[PDB]
Amino acid sequence: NLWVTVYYGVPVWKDAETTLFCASDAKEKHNVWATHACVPTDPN
Amino acid sequence: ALTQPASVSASPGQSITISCSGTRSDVGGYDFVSWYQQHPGKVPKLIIYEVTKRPSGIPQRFSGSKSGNTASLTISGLQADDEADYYCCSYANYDKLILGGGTKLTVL
Amino acid sequence: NWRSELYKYKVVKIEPLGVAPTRCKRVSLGFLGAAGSTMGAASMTLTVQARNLLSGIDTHWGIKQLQARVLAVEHYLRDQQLLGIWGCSGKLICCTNVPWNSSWSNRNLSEIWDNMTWLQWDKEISNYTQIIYGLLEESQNQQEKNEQDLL
Amino acid sequence: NWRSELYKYKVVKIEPLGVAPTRCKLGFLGAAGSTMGAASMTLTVQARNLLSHWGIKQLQARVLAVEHYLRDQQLLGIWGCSGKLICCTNVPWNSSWS
Amino acid sequence: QVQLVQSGAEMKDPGASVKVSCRASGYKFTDYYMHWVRQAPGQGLEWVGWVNTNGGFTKYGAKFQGRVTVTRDTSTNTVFLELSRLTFGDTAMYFCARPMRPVSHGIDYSGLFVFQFWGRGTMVTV
Ligand SMILES: *[C@@H]1O[C@H](CO)[C@@H](O)[C@H](O)[C@H]1NC(C)=O
Ligand SMILES: *[C@@H]1O[C@H](CO)[C@@H](O)[C@H](O)[C@H]1NC(C)=O
Ligand SMILES: *[C@@H]1O[C@H](CO)[C@@H](O)[C@H](O)[C@H]1NC(C)=O
Ligand SMILES: *[C@@H]1O[C@H](CO)[C@@H](O)[C@H](O)[C@H]1NC(C)=O
Ligand SMILES: *[C@@H]1O[C@H](CO)[C@@H](O)[C@H](O)[C@H]1NC(C)=O
Repeated sequence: NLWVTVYYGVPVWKDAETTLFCASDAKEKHNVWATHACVPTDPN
Repeated sequence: ALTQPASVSASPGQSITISCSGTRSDVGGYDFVSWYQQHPGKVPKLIIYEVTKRPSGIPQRFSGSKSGNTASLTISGLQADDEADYYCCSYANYDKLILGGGTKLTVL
Repeated sequence: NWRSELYKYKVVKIEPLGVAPTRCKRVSLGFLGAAGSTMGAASMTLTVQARNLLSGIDTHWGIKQLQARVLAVEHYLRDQQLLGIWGCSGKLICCTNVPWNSSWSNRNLSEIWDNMTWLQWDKEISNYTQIIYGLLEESQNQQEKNEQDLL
Repeated sequence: NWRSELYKYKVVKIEPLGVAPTRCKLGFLGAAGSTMGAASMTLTVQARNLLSHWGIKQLQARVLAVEHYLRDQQLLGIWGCSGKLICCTNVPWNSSWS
Repeated sequence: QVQLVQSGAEMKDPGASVKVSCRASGYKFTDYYMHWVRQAPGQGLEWVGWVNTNGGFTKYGAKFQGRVTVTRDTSTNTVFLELSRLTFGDTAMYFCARPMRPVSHGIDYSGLFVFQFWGRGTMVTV
């Protein structure tokens, strides 16, 4: 009667730790907490 | 909830469109968009479903269309029998169904 | 000092591969939307959830960017590989040949799709997901592919 | 001192792709010692194990695993066998091949 | 052949509750959801909700959450819309409707959002 259906893209999550990266607004290359090598953020 | 023109009009035999404007999550992201006709004092009937499909019993003069976040109903060849309140319907973003405010169509 | 800024935020891993009983026999707006909505309604948003899982919605920062990109690729490919070995490589809604075992969940089917959310479903099926995947892989997909190759 | 402990361990690269003649047009590596055909009913157990002192070395290992997986998937796609596990390619066997 | 028969019009003072029935025949009751919509006089048509008769599970419009309870009786093939905490803005013709197709759970909901067969409707006056 009932069969397994696989759904890719289900809005499911589990609590997890992950490596996070940085993003910045525009770019001071000498800042301690350097924002160079960060990806620009979305304009919005 | 759903934005729809309050009224449209044209002379007999002309082709008009009734617009329907929702957001990306209601109309743009789903093709489950339909149109209904309420003649004054009458039970609502289905005009269009799934943007382009028609049910049996409705003539081909009613042609639905969708682009971007905007849907429309094109009525080519207005008759006096079509003077009715036209409504837009679509799936809401989640678990909900939204309707337009109703378009009063008149034939000049 | 950082907790006072990060108090609003929780990091979660997305589990885009779900299994559920059905009647089959074989932009980033709304990315995680329907997460709090019931199943079914949350099955109509699969296209947007499946997208943006590859790209998203100073040595130290560069290595963290590299770890983040490698990890994102690793998880994307683990999920696409699971779809491949299940015979679901590009269907997004993939109906299969595994019968549903009432020992996994017996909720009259309507409760799963009309009342239950995908998060509640995942919490209830977490003890069986590995069995379901095992039957999708070891039984129906390799048997189906062998049968299709018995020309 | 380490050889005396590693004497029974060997590192091998898994090659999930292979070819065999056909008439057409055990959690991990189990049934490797079984004959073919019987070992074709335990193909997804090996596939599921793909993509499973210095962070750079760990990243190189993970990128290498990803590259090997994707090279095998590229071989399947480029042959028209993407996502099939068992795929008949219509290329005749040349007889000299064993 | 779809027959949807609704109860007669009811007059209710503000704050009262009303139960509007919709009995149906011509199709298998458990294969189709029952929808309710509200047509207020002088203005547009608002959606009220739907009920999955094969399990009795419901959805409501955001405007109607916490005020409206929809239930169903599978022995008499009758769906009941219970409207609580009625106000003057709730005066309207309430229609029940049958969707175009049976819902294929988890696979195809395209037929749930199209109202193919409509009842006559009944007035609720406040
Ligand atoms: C269903 O699950 C039970 C317990 O896991 C198992 O014994 C049984 O074999 C399963 N049924 C089928 C048809 O595979
Ligand atoms: C649906 O789920 C909610 C979760 O809070 C529960 O309270 C409700 O009773 C469930 N519905 C039915 C009809 O049991
Ligand atoms: C899964 O198994 C664990 C074993 O400790 C048990 O506590 C938990 O309740 C089980 N979960 C479900 C959903 O059956
Ligand atoms: C090993 O060989 C024996 C020979 O009788 C056979 O029965 C057995 O199944 C073989 N093992 C595997 C894993 O195929
Ligand atoms: C085997 O391949 C060679 C080319 O490498 C070809 O000349 C020969 O005819 C092939 N043999 C058969 C039996 O097809």
